[PDB]
Amino acid sequence: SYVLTQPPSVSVAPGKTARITCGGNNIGSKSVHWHQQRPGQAPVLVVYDDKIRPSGIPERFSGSNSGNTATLIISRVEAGDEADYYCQVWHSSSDPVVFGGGTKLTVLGQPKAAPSVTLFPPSSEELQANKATLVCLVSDFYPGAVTVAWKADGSPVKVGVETTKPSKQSNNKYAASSYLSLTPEQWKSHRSYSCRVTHEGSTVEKTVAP
Amino acid sequence: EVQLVESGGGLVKPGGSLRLSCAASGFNFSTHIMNWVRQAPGKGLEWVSSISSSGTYIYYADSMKGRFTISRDNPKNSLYLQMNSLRAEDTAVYYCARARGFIQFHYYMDVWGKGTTVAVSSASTKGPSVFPLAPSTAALGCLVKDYFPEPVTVSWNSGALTSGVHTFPAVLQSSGLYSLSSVVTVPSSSLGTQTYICNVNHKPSNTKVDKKVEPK
Amino acid sequence: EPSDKHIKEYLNKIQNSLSTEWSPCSVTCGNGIQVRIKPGSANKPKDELDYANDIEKKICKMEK
Repeated sequence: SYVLTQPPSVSVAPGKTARITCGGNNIGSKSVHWHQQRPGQAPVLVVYDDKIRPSGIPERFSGSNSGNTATLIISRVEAGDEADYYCQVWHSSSDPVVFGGGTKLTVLGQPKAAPSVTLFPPSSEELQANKATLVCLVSDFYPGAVTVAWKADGSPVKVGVETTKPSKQSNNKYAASSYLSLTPEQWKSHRSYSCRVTHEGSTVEKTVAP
Repeated sequence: EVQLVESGGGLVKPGGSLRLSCAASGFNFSTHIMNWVRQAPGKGLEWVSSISSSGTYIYYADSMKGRFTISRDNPKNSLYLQMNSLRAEDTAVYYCARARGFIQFHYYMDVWGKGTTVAVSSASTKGPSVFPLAPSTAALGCLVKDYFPEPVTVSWNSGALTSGVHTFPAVLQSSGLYSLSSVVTVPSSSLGTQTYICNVNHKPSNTKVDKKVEPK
Repeated sequence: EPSDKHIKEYLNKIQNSLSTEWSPCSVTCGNGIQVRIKPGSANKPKDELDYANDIEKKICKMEK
């Protein structure tokens, strides 16, 4: 029941210091180890026993531990340091391996990119099959985080929505998809339906109608 | 190098079983603590089990005792994880890992494999329903709806159309089925003169579909 | 004197070398620790040693 607390996300610009905190009750009295999980690859131990680098880890990786807060410090951070970092301790005989929730470190190694949005209405085929799906496609955005809302006429539609996580494209920008499922009755009952995609505090709206 | 290669993952039903294997190379396997750690999708690392050199000391995470059994074969340089009575929540990548130190009071994991993928789902195998997404430079595509399991392939004009094609990753629906879309961007001049067909193939169900995409 | 944490981390640092013979002092200056496997427990594989019943520790005073 011992809990290790990490911030879900830290972004940092290249060359600057990335700092990842790990909070726990009396964590200073425990040895802290840090594992790096670069996307797709095997996790790598970057620091163990609070502050010791295994052979092969660059010297820009350092750790601290005192009181209730341990920290992983990555100086002169590089795009390749972009990863999910987990702190970890031994709590007890019956709780020998406890992980933090992980911090996703984003290294902001490219400029911002505002999303392109394509919205498709239900096909006639699908309507004849008695289903209705609206498709909102979102591409070429950076950083890789968007939110997607749907509207009918003018009101929020908070049911029947399925949205993918952002995924990195071949050009290293990101894409996402959102699907709104309706009755073919609903589709015809409303004047219009809208996809609203929000990225960095600005919003794109696309609208379709029967 | 030290090498840890996991195998034996796959897709099973709730109540199903799997046996994972990890083939170790590059170190004195007989002397080291070995471990399994999993990561469920969009969740964090979660330790599964540890086993000492001689197999004498074995620990499990509370949520997994009884259903998972760890074991090793030092002459074969191999670690095993027997998973029985699998639950949807056991869907994760399972990593094999070596540790240094003392299993009873101070050890740490220092080398990890790349993982093997375990999926546990109630969904039944099913080929996709495909529908055209009509252009209303213009965009058009194909909705590949409600298939299981992954993957599906999508090509345009039997492969003759490669430029401006973007097939999006699939959404996993609460139903347990996948849907995805593929869109191609073409000139408004050609629409009417030119035919556009997406070729969808779902090998788990032997479903091949060619849908023509026309405007209204 | 070093805490349990720091003795355990020292044992971790010198696991390859740990013997029935007393270890070096864990420090150059000040007060450190020395460790050894209990001579009775030398048959056990290292990764399985119990901290209380199989390892022995003693303080080592050094120059301040």
